[PDB]
Amino acid sequence: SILKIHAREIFDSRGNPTVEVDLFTSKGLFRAAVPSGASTGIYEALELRDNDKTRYMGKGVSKAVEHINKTIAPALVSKKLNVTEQEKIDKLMIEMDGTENKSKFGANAILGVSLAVCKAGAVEKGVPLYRHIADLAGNSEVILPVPAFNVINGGSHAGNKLAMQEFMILPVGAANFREAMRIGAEVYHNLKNVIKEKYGKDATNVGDEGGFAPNILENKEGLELLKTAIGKAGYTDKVVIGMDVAASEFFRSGKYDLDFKSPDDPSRYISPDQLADLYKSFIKDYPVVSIEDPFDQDDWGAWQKFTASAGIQVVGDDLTVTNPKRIAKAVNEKSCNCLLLKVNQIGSVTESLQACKLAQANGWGVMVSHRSGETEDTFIADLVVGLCTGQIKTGAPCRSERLAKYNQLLRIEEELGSKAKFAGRNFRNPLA
Amino acid sequence: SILKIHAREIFDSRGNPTVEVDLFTSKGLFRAAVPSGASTGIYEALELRDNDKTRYMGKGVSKAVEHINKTIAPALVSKKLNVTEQEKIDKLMIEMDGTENKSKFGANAILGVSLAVCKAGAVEKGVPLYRHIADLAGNSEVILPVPAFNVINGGSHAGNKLAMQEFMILPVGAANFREAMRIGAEVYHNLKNVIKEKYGKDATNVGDEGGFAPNILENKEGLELLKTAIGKAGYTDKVVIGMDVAASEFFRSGKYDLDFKSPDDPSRYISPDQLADLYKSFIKDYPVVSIEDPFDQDDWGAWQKFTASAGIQVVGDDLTVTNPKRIAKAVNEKSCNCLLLKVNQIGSVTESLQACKLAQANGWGVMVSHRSGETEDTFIADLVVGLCTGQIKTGAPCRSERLAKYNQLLRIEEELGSKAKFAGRNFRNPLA
Ligand SMILES: [Mg+2]
Ligand SMILES: [Mg+2]
Ligand SMILES: [Mg+2]
Ligand SMILES: [Mg+2]
Repeated sequence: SILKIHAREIFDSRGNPTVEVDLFTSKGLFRAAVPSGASTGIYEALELRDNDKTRYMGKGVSKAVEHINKTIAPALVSKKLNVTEQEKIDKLMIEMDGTENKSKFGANAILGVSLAVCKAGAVEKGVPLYRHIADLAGNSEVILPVPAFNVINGGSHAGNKLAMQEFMILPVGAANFREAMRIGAEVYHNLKNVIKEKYGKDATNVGDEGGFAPNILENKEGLELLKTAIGKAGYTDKVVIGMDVAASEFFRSGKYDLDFKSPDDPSRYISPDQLADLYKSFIKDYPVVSIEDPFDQDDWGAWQKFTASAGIQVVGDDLTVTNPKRIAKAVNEKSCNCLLLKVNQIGSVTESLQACKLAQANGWGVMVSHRSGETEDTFIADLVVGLCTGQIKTGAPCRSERLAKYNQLLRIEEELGSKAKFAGRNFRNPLA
Repeated sequence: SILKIHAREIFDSRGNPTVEVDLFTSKGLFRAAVPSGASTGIYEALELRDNDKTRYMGKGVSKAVEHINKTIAPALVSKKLNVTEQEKIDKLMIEMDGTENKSKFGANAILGVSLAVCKAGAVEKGVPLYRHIADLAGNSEVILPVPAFNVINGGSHAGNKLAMQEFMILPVGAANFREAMRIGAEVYHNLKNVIKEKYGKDATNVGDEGGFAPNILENKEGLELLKTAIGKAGYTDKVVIGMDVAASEFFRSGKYDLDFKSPDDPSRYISPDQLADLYKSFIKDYPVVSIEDPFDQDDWGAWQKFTASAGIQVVGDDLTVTNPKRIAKAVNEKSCNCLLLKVNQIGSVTESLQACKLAQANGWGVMVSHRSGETEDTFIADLVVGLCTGQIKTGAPCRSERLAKYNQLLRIEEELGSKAKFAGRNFRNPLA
């Protein structure tokens, strides 16, 4: 039923080239774009870049776009495969590439087509995208997730000293998704005043994901700022905190550098035990219920040890790279208890759904996520609703590559009407 | 032909509520959202806010949304008007409001419907949106504009002392629009390095429009940084500079405060002649070919005098507020020679086309513009192409509420194919 496929190079939220794909069926035009991370784990599927230093400093994706236009498209159009057959189409592309990490076509090439196919399939079935995703995942129910707003940005997403990547607020106590958005927005604007009053205007600019970028070095101060803003907005009893440390970014041959954005000096590196002690104090002093990538993507011993004594949600991101094989190892070792789901870390809609079901079958929570490099595409909004994970992180309530997702979730809630369910306090596992 | 209209509150790029409208015809659903400025001139049509300080700091727009749902929608649905009749529909709404500045419904309520009607009209005719706009404007030819990227932010859009609002680069020398995008992005990325090297990473976070927000005070330094980035990127031959002073933001009882973000002190204020000479020095030392709002919105004397002696494009923004009545006075006094076109400053597509035509008929250039508070809506991309103005400013190539428009422009150029035209160095008057 695929009449035509055409790919093109567009710009992501950081001004870098990325892949966009147009797919046509008798039902019309279906478009999707591909996100790109900044703190990408070594095990992520290959994001194929041109590496032509004269063009976009080597970041062009004309090669990936060409693999689609010259190879994937003609093949998919010939096979006359129906758009509702996501798995068959994804497997075909995976077989055509033939590599473990999608290094021939590029995961960005295959995902772009994979996403466009998924949207087309939904329309073909005459049902909303989230309902289509739900059918593909075998879910009867659908639910609105608690949003996790990254309101203070650090690490590789901002020009400050702050080593840890993301400081998030989750309105688990909200009555529904629209109130969750209200809480998120009001806390964010109050936080702007709190930071301005304490650090000045120069501290109120934003990072890649829309969070403020005060030039502080202390991660604890970031948490204190959140606590103050939450209090000022009056939602202390409805908001908990989440963090993405992105520890692989400051891993230094066994130790960790919490001041990695300053000229290198080994005298300040700390051990994973010392790093864990810091997390323990955070959990003690603030309502931190979730920590993502607390250690390096392959520092397996530290992960197991911390999760065993933590009491909270521990999210694997670079550890698991939305990859069934890495996830399975993590489940067996009890490395963590939550999967960060990033479709472009594995490269296809089908594999992403398999990663999600694998995590869930093992009792893990799943948090759907954007990449620091986003586009106006809103696929993940329907994805998290259809997969019923109950949690999604897709930015601070600032910069439209983030609001496009939150806005779409508002539209999904409205469409669901009075029967719309919201994860709320059951965000870790809206099932049970 | 309008079957249903339903409005809702969504979020803009700053995380503030704004209006979104869904409009249905037998051809389907058409959706549009409304932008919101920060440095808004006093003569702009009313952007209606709820002013309930307990909700979104007083910035909700539920009243505007209600004006559409309980008043405008049923009126339009009853009249059974054809969506291609833009002028009749806009006029009906203007008449229903009955006020000079659309303060009964709010310009945001009227514009939301106006835009959605326009999008439905194009599909009704089975023609691309820019073509429909071309038709409504009475244009046969269509052309890609030169993009003006606000790559360094100041004034009310950034956290720094920098008083002047926007520092833009225009790749007038590009071969086509896509190369214009490539040049814009490459210079932007080179600039991040130039700033980082001189002021450190903390100076590379971004303001509301995606431009870097360095901690500097001197506007000349802003220009100097752009020049360095342009040279470093190797495009000194293809890039010129534009500025948006937004002088109305620092107008102080007759004089001007170039440090208005620091604690007040009249002793630092300068006179309009001093400000005019400062611009002239800028025009002398840098490739500045365009300056927007060099003086206060009602400092008519200074405008006329400067426009007559500067030798460059002088853009009226808060001076004209996309208002034919203000524009008429400006043409008669030769207050400026270019119109900044902001649909939300007047409130309807029709008045916007009228304002554009009035300016163009008088030899004025016209630069289509976004607002500092944007959404994922891409209407102005088709608008500038359909109006053949030859120039558009819709942000730095950072933050998707900006790239959504640029990406759409890339899709239009692609769709136009071999017969695509680009204003290039003739941006001020693309159709000779
Ligand atoms: Mg990461
Ligand atoms: Mg991460
Ligand atoms: Mg302004
Ligand atoms: Mg302006």
